[PDB]
Amino acid sequence: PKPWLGAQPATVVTPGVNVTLRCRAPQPAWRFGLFKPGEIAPLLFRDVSSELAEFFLEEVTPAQGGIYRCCYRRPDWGPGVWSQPSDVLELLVTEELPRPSLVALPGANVSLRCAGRLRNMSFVLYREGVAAPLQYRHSAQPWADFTLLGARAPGTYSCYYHTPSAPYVLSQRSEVLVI
Repeated sequence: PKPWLGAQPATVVTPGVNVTLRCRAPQPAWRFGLFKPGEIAPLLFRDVSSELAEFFLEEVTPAQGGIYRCCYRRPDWGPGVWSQPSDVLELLVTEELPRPSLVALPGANVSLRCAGRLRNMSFVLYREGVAAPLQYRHSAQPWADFTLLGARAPGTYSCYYHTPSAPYVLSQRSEVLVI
């Protein structure tokens, strides 16, 4: 039975902060291991006698990012037997979130989509010549759709997105989309 692996405070963070990775097995275990892609031995492990093991990652750098899985092990199990792995948990430690893309949608009212590669983000649309955000939208899906009404449609637009709470991790600005 696979354990579960979760991150606090978040799964996307700025370098410097502290992260706790928590692996919960569905039954009591002896050893918990955190595994990265391409390495067969666990990167880190804890011998606890619990369903739960916690790995404190201090002042994180991009070395602490990447794909994580957790596996656990009971001592009465055969040599080299671990449990099924948890679903992956990928930790993104970065000062700049990947650039989103602003594209025109099919369709009077024009529709734009600002698409990034992360879920649960806040998206902000700008029109060149205007200093304050033209529009803004929080989305669960990794995109936001903004609508432009008639004679307002023409212009040069760009968007970006950021984490929905402080401290903020900001993406770079999309390339411009001319309408």
